[PDB]
Amino acid sequence: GHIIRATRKDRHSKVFTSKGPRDRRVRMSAHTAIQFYDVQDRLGYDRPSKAVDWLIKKAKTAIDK
Amino acid sequence: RHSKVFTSKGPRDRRVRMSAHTAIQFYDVQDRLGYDRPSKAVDWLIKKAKTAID
DNA sequence: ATGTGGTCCCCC
DNA sequence: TGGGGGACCACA
Repeated sequence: GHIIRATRKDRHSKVFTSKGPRDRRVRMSAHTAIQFYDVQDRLGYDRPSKAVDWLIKKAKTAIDK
Repeated sequence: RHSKVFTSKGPRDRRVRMSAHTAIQFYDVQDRLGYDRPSKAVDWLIKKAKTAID
């Protein structure tokens, strides 16, 4: 579960995942972004990625199942 | 083009790039949950927070 | 040089 | 509407 050096004109790193290499961007539905950004602003974080870090740790106990 | 979304701080894009570290953990949750859309995993994550309500 | 976040215009 | 691929800007 690790990071993959970039191949072109982009130099962003992909990640190797359970299903293989994958880009680090995700699109959210309008339905879902509304609540995600509510979570991020409640925390005050400027970078989205730190909010999902926060969510993943809080969901730790429910992960591991 | 994809619509934006209005939030506590104005319009924001709905595509987020995650730090490689974060991206690895999240895609772990997604693939374990078996969801086809990353949103669904984000839904599931938010649902497991008694603590959004601090 | 080789990465970062975030977005730009394309495809399905 | 729902996605992602490749490129690009601006910054380490």
